[PDB]
Amino acid sequence: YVYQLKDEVGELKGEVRALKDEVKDLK
Amino acid sequence: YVYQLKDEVGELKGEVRALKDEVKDLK
Amino acid sequence: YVYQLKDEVGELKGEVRALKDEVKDLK
Repeated sequence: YVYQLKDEVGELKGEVRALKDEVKDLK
Repeated sequence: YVYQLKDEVGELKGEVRALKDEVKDLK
Repeated sequence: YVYQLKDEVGELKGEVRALKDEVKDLK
């Protein structure tokens, strides 16, 4: 329940860093 | 405090899946 | 461990609101 969200927040976190990166190129 | 972040991580999580999707079309 | 993810979920959360915003202009 805490670990679950733990590693989870670790993936949306990466996923997001990516989005910021690729979209930023798109501009 | 844990539930709060719980359903919260459930929305940024979806929101993100969307962004990945729409932006990916943008490329 | 809970606080850590706490403020963390607070940043991906903002970061994401931004992405939704800027990408949405991109369309």
